Amino acid sequence: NIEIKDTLISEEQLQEKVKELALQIERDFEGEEIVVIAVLKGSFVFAADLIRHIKNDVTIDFISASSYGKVKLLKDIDVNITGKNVIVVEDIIDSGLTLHFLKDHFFMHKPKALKFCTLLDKPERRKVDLTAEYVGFQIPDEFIVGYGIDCAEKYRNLPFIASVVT
Amino acid sequence: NIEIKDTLISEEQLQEKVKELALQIERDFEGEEIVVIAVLKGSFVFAADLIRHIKNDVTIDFISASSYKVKLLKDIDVNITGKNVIVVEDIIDSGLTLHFLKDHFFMHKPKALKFCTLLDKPERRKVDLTAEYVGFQIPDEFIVGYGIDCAEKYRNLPFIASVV
Amino acid sequence: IEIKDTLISEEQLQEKVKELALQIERDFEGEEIVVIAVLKGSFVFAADLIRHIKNDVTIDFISASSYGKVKLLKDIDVNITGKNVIVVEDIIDSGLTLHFLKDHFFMHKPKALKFCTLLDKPERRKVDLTAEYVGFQIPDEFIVGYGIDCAEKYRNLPFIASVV
Amino acid sequence: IEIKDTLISEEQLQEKVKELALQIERDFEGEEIVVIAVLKGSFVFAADLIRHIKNDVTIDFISASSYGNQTETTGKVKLLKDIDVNITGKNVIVVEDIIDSGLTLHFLKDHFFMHKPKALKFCTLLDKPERRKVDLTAEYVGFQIPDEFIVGYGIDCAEKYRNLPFIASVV
Repeated sequence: NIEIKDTLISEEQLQEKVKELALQIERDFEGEEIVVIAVLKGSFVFAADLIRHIKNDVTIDFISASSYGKVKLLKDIDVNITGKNVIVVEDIIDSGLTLHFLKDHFFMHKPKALKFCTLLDKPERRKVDLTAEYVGFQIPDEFIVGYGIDCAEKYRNLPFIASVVT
Repeated sequence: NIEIKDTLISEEQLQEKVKELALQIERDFEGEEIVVIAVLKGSFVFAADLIRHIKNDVTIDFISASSYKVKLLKDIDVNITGKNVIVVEDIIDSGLTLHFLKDHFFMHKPKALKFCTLLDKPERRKVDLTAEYVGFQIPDEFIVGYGIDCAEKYRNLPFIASVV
Repeated sequence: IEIKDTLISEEQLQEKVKELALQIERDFEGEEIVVIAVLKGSFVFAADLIRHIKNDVTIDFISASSYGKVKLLKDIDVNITGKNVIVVEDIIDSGLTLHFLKDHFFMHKPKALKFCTLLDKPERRKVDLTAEYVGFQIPDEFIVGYGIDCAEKYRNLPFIASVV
Repeated sequence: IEIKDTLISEEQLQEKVKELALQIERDFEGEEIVVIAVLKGSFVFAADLIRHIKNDVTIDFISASSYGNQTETTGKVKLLKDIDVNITGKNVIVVEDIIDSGLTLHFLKDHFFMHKPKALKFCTLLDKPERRKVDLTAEYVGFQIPDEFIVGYGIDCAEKYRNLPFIASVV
């Protein structure tokens, strides 16, 4: 069985960091529209919170992919990102394989700018070069859950981020 | 050219009502697992806030559909057979997509299938459909915010507003 | 994976396809038909079958799989409401996936809904589902060819064969 | 919508399909091939072509939809159904009914190249090269047709006429 071990990032710490990241995004794209693309499923909570602190004209869409072995696209975007500022939102980036493929895919739409925003980053686990421009936290725990992130579809409802162990 | 007119439901009114619905849901399914299925795209904010107030074991998934009957764009991945299912929507107006989704999910043989909508425009119905959980019944006007768009705009407002 | 014995020759397939087409043509004389092919295997049979049908035909495709419950991967785009529908399959064994697909389509209120399969294995049924049009009924458990694969291979054989 | 004249008969189509299959066979002698058919209009042509190819063939399908105005000037399309099979390091032939402006297929070409295939070639039943808005030369071509509306052999006019066993012009 899997059980929660420790709280890694509290609800308050998460909201403070989301505010911090929204502010940086607002400054980096001051006076401009932004298109925010959330990578399903785990990033939806972070995205929901993040966009509510971004006051720019924001368009939101979702993308779904699953990798194997390149990467298969399950649900492509509907919105137009050609000539637009795009921020792709993720819960965690570790190997970076899926996101690297999404990056090339979005570049084919010829956006004005394409940046990646991840709540959590594990750069040490990279299998390809993919540097996120916005990173909430760098957390070392092996199995992380909460705030949209699951373990075997469980724990996405926690309002904080926790570690789990066997 | 669309502009915000008035705030219809404030950020605080929304969070008060979200807590109330969550408590209702927790009581209705006390001691049981629940599967929450959010109807994309506009329900994702409501869903994110709602599930954070539900302490039951929760599984979440998403469905995408559109009118042409209703066309299913993205079906669920999770198992709902023998499970308690709550389908979460931003607004129910005609009730058509949701009625179809109801028949669709019933084919999976869930233990229970309930609908939870933040907003309801009951004057807009095209088929009989009553959501078990309804945040607010509202006038039939154009609204935006809290996940809900007007031509892809305004989903980022933390409140619900009317537009003109 | 090696090919063993030819079970149904290219010639036998073509003779049978013509027979089924004639049957369909008389069952829907003077009427339009929507042919829906269940991806992927059935595309070859469907391509051949419709080319022998003189009626005005509309074609579309559906994709669905088991959860191990049938998951809808790709829904239809065309209007079948009030139309004559023939769902085309390569093989019907359990009928599970096609029974689900049958209720799904019925949600669209077609005028008629019939099933047409190249091969039928009624002895493998796990739900009642009778195909109105059936090409062959053979017992061979592992077959490839004419759209049917073994691990994605051999769909291109112009005949149906057993594999070892 | 009325059928004018038969442009290419059932028999003529099958003779060129056979010839294309032979070309493909000699170009990939001794190798596996992955054939990707672009839905929906290419399914008949694909069904016929693969049955004349002796190589180990894997088939899959891709479906894309336009974004509206932009697609007609940039070819940008949304992937509705992506491929399931692996094409990394594989010989890939993308099968189409018609190439006109070539904008959409050029986009799809870039998508496939992202999977790093060993080879990537395009095979179209019909070609209208004088309608190109981007450089895209199909390695395998059935026929050039003088810009009309044509139907049959998987190709529709408002979802109609895909079941004709021949290609015909339509008024």
